[PDB]
Amino acid sequence: NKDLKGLYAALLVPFDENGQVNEQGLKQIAQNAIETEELDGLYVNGSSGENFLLNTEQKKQVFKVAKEAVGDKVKLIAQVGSLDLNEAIELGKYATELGYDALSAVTPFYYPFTFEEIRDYYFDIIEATQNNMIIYAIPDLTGVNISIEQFSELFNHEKIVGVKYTAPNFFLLERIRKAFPDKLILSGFDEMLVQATISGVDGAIGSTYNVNGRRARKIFDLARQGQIQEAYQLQHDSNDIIETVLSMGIYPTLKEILRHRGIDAGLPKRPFKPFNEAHRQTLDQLIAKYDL
Amino acid sequence: NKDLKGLYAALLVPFDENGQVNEQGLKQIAQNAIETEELDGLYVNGSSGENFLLNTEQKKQVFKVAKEAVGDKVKLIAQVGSLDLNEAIELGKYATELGYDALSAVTPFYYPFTFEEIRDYYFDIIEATQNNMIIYAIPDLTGVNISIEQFSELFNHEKIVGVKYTAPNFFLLERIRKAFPDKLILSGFDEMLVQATISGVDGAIGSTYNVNGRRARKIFDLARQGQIQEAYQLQHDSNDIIETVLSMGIYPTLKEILRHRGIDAGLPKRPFKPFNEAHRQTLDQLIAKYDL
Amino acid sequence: NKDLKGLYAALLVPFDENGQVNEQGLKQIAQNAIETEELDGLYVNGSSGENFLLNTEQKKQVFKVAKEAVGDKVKLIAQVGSLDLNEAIELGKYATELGYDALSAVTPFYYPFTFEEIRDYYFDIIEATQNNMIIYAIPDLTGVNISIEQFSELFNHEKIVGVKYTAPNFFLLERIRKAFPDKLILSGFDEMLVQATISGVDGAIGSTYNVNGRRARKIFDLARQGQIQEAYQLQHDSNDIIETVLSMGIYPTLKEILRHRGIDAGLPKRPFKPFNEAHRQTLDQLIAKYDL
Amino acid sequence: NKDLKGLYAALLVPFDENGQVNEQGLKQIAQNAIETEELDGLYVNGSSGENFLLNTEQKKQVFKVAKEAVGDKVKLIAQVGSLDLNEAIELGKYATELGYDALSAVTPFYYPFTFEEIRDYYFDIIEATQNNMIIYAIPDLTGVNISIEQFSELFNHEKIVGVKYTAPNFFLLERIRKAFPDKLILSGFDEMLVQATISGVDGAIGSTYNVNGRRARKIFDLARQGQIQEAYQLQHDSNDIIETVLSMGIYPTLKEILRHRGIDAGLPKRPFKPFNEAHRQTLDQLIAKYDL
Repeated sequence: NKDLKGLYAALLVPFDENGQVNEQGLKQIAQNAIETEELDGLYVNGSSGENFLLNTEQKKQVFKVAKEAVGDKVKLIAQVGSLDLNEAIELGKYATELGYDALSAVTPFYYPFTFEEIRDYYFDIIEATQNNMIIYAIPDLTGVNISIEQFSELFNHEKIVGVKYTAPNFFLLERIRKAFPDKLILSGFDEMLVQATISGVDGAIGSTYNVNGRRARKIFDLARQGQIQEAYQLQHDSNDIIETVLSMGIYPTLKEILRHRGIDAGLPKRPFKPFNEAHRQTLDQLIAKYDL
Repeated sequence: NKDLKGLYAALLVPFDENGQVNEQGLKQIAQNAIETEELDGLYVNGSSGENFLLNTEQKKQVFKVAKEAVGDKVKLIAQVGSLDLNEAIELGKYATELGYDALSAVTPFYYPFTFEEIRDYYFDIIEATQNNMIIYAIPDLTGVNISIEQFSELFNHEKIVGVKYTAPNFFLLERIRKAFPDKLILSGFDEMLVQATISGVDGAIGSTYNVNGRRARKIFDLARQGQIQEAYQLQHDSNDIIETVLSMGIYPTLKEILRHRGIDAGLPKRPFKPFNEAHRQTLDQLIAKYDL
Repeated sequence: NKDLKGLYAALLVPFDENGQVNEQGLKQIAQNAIETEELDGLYVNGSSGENFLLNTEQKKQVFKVAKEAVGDKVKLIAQVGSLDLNEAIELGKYATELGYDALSAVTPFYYPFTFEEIRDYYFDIIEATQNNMIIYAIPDLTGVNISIEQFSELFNHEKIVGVKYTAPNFFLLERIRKAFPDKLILSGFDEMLVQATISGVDGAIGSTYNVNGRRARKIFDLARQGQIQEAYQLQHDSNDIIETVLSMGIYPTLKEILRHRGIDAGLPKRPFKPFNEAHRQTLDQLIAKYDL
Repeated sequence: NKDLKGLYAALLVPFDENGQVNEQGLKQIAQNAIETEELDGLYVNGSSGENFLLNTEQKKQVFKVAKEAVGDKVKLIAQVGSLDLNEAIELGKYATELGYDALSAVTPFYYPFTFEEIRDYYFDIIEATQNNMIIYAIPDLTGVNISIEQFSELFNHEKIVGVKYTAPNFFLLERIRKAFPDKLILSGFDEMLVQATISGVDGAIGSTYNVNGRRARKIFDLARQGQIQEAYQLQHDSNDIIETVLSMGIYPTLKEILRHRGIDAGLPKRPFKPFNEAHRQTLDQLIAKYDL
């Protein structure tokens, strides 16, 4: 189907005081990512969208608004993973009908599922939706680790087309790239983009690309073209930004940067707290220093 | 109302092949807990009830059925914690509306929430429900650790009446016990009941009490009367059982123990797979050994 | 052949500013644990003795001074474990020569040894020494965890008479006590002595019994006599002490309590820093409160 | 003085059946690293030298034999870190007098030293030796983590010239490179050399360069030349070798690969077990496939 390599924004969502989606701001955020940050597509309802704090209706809300906001050319991946498999299937079917290019699903978490149970969860969504599937691996949030041998068993499925690799190890990533030459690998750690690039990833998905998407493009392009010294310098600059927002509370902070541009970025969904104003001056300095 | 001390069944839920609640079997399980296992109350929609695999209306269904199933002598605690705080509030209101004696909520997880975000999560649920709140602490599933200092901040609130302590450390438990002499402490590791008891807990909530609740009672009572060696022998026995069902897959195995009694214990909710019949002979050996 | 049941001080060692052993003060510390604290034996060259900071000759020093300072009635376990197996065996022979009742050896650490390698380490020391051996398990320091099955393989060997169980898990402790009902279990966490005792340990080894040995005996004895309410109260008091000394830097602080008694308790060995005098006032208040 | 950038073999040590150094084989292994594998220097008595299994006499023996077996032009770094700070300084004194260009010291481990205790461990060794110091950061074995803030504190010292970075995190590596441009960074993860190179390290130290030195050099040079696709394929090849030796027990297996060359590579030091002959055919296939 539609080519899915490239650079994606992990779509952020604006909320009102009652934890309701602000659909107008969400549209602005979608359009900022594509038209301003010049990104290839959106990764919708991932963790950085505050997805797992939402109800099924709101997730459908987000899928709709993001879909309608961007042109046909834009690549869309739908994170549909949930602790409720029936919900996952319901969302997978919904997005698929909305015209999303692939589904993605976080590894089942909370409970100590066996690999067998984690495997058949992917298989059960694929069988129900019949859309392509991208493994969403994020061990730092889930405590779930996937080995090469387990990837082998997963990638043996034709409709499991790739992995959103949001794990820090570059030994594993190298192993995965070599063991699976013809599968899609999108890296998920923004602060290691340049290393992921030269380790041969096919693209990247990231929340910071909502505000830093054009440096990310440069990093990606330059490293592939051999201009690695310049790519690393821009990685230096991007890590200045990443380290700073991480210290302030990443989702509210990124959205506050987005607010600066005239976007109705709203609030985080409770129990996340709003941006702490004690960081405001340090934040304004950042936006100024890096033109954000 | 009722005071909350005593021994609780962490209520197991029977499902069918489509992950929908088996009301009839559920009611049966609730009654096994009170009549056969002679327990004091039910902990409903906890981790052991496969609660985090459920959707909102299913969780309401489990609350309603459980309450219909037991008489008014029975204590009922409603676990309503959720990554969606709005859902937590809605469930809390509903459970309080049904007459549940108290609410409980797991510590917000998945995301790396700050403690103050965790704190105000409980404070918000309490403000909206005006029912008592029991902190559900289970670090082995959430990765969240609560310190003594942080407990002090939680327990300062008058409607945070106690904690479901599903944590393995007996130094921290002792420290909590001493520091909050008038708060409710219910231990959560069935396999360390005798130690928890002699550490002054006010009772316990456990999934294995669904099939081993008479032994748990004697462990608790005998321990409190200084008949320690007999209590500990019973712990020896209970841990044979707990170890075995852990090794087999605890939720489906406990329910298969119940199915042996004539109860319609149904199936686990996927991605949990049914009991592996390969464990059958070893399960049967256990049931006959300890007369379960 | 000496029954090795009982309560032991983990012998602290006093150093001068050049990290040389103070034999005068070390004798004072040894005799304090036996005469003043009325303990059953000494555990010599364990972790709390800053053993893994010493060279071979210093270890032999300590072994010598401790054995000479106590009566023939006094029990003596010699920790000889070392990453250098040649050194472990040499200290093994030395200590046995002096007439230590048993040897004890930490699980090999730093390198990711296989259990087989760890196992054959214990067996080799036994071969070379022909003395009894107590397994020293302290997973919090070594990062090494022994399974119930691995213990079976260690306790199979005939000179492995027991385990210094310096780990917090009372499920595993219970399983070990049931599987190996003839074996010696000495518990190692001072702050859970009462839980350990009712879990059927045969004794305890503790650094804080150098200054709180009298309460330790009462907890142990009262618990084994079924007076668990009084036993647990004393554990409250003791955990006040143990928490305080932990917060201050346990080795230098325990030796500063000892200095209070008129013992030449010297300094820690660098890179440990001396007692921080910002803590003096709070340490005086603790000593005064519990009459240490 | 000497320009310490470049590629080093982390020198392997051959032992006999009694854990004693094979001096002849040791000279051969040294000469292999420099003349056959064409490396720039030796990192002597590091973890891979099985250093922490040695006594003080043995570590000196290894320092001397390695120095005299190689040329004046060969860069020599002596790892003198130890839990015994007195031993560290005695070895640092010994290695400086023999002519070693720099010292290197593992972070103090086992005991939970504060950072200040760690910081001044380095300062003390430096003071007593006056030689240049390279921080040895290897969290996988020590369990010690050094923050950027903490690194800045260490790098204030003029004699602390850099770090052997043996941690997997490329965010922190990038942050350290950015913050300390004029400090030496040698990476310690052989399987991630190509990512380390584009992250601007000054060189690398590795155990596997004893058998794969030429590929290492090529990766390093190619990646810096911008030829990153060719450098990455060599990393693929290199990680086939690294993965295999790791799966068979890396120190025994690396020296068996040397023994294939006609080197008296001897045995590992117990508690390490020799190479398992079950792996021989797989090892022979690796040797033939990569011409080792």
